[PDB]
Amino acid sequence: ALNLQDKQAIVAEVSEVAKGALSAVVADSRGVTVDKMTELRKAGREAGVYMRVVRNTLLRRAVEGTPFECLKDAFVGPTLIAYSMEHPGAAARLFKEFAKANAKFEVKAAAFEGELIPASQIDRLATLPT
Amino acid sequence: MKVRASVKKLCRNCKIVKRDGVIRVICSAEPKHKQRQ
Amino acid sequence: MLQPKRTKFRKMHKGRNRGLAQGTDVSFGSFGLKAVGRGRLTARQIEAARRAMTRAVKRQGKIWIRVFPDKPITEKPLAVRMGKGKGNVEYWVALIQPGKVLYEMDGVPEELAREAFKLAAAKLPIKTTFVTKTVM
Amino acid sequence: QAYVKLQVAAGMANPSPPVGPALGQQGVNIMEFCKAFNAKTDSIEKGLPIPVVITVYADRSFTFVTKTPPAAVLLKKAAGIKSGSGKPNKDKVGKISRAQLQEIAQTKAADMTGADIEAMTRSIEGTARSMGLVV
Amino acid sequence: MFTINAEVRKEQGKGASRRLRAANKFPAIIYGGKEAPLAIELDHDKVMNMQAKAEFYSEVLTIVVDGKEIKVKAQDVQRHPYKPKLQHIDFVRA
RNA sequence: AGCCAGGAUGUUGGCUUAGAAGCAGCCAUCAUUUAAAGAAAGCGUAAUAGCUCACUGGUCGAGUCGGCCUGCGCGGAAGA
Ligand SMILES: [Mg+2]
Ligand SMILES: [Mg+2]
Ligand SMILES: [Mg+2]
Ligand SMILES: [Mg+2]
Ligand SMILES: [Zn+2]
Repeated sequence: ALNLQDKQAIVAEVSEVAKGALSAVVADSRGVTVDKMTELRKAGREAGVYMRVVRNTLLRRAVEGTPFECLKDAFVGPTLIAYSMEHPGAAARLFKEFAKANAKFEVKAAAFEGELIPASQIDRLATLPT
Repeated sequence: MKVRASVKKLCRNCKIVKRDGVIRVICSAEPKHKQRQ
Repeated sequence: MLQPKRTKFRKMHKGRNRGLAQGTDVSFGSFGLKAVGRGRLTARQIEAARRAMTRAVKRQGKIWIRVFPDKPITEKPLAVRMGKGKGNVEYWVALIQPGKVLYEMDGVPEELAREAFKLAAAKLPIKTTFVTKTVM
Repeated sequence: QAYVKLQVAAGMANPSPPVGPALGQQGVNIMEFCKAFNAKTDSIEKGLPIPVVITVYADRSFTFVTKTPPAAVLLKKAAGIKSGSGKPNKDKVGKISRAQLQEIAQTKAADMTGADIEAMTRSIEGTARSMGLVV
Repeated sequence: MFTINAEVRKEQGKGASRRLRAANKFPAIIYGGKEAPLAIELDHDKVMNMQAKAEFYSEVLTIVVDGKEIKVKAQDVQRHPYKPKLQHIDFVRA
């Protein structure tokens, strides 16, 4: 993450939540590769061949990289509150895959409080596709 | 317990320390690595 | 090993060992190991270092030796009283003055060349250290 | 759970003698084993094995979702010998060709996780050079 | 962008230049064409971090001596035979 | 650095392997999910099964990790 690579990362955190504006939590606390496939390969099969969640989850990697869109990002910094992005979606069906993968084989990484883009909570949101 | 005047590290857990005028080499999980200068 | 195929006359004097070097810089390849101390190199030590460094290069690249021993050192035989002449040549020695290079290498990269020259440094009586290829 | 591929030949029940009791160590029994073991292979042929995911249970009724034969052995019938590749840098024996893998990759395409064909062709060209059959 | 800041030596020769070598400096010479040989000193460690590039020996150098930015190129260099140092440089007026 | 959890498999590197699924070699080292899982740097066997290292996802509130030239010091250093 140099100057010329966090420039690409701020390009990513402009153009990645400019259209699908969701950020969330997933981290290697039940991180074993085949167990990680329960989120990763299933998100890849839900998407095309381009699945990218790729994470840079830290305290001081928040207020400098985010600040074009959704400036409530000051509650993602400490305590491993992570970075999961969806390029399409608006409280879509993938928003609760982390809740499903925590109810089934994960050990409460960072409570996954949704990062509050429609001012969400730790629960499945109401505006969910049925 | 070697005695040598050319001590070295071998594995990734060799901890050169200095106790009482002696440059000791020790390791956590190896009886053969244990040394003395 | 190396040895003269021919000397003009049989036995040479000792001389002395003053002066700086002549073959100072790297002249052929890319990497060099260069002497620092003052001393004397026999016929055996340089070919022993040649094997001990060829064993690390693993027949790759190319290496050059420049020093070649030609001084007919002698010995007086044991239990002979000191008179009655000089002695017969026992081995052939080179003279190394401070700064003279011994070997040069190309091809094989530098981080391998650190320990690949350190092994042949550890069989040599005078302290040497590494030098690089200088563009003028 | 318990996913490392090791099994026996096809048409012979009581599946010890290649491996031994390393399948039926625990309480999962031969009635549950054999009545799917030679029963599945009326859709998958005889000569090449079948990877079935074994799993140690406490409920004792083990299930089955099957898959496709492996490329540690299958490289024989796309090449032309059961055992051929002897020391392949000095005295060569075997080779593999280019385009004949659109069959092998994506005739069983729901089993493998990839839809691009040419990035999956070299993935078994590497297995040919992993058994010696250099191109 | 390679520059040189230097001044001119007082007394020349061996015994003076050895103390000038000891005091973090080293001699040079600037000759060529119409201007006479200028016999100056240089800074040692402030050009050790400049001779580490080939643009020293392939690029123009501007020396600030006598209030005159002379435009030179590197000509020849001597070195201590068993030290990582610099000894004496030539500079042509070209 | 310290406090959660990796350290895949495409894959079961294999020639015919006592056995073969990485470590006992002389076979590529590409790659599909690529944050990655080295068709592997060491344990274990009949090869192993699983847990171990980076790989990279963490946490953390002011400094750094290892090269050059030198001043000094330390061991190497057993006697009638
Ligand atoms: Mg004590
Ligand atoms: Mg001489
Ligand atoms: Mg004098
Ligand atoms: Mg006494
Ligand atoms: Zn040890």
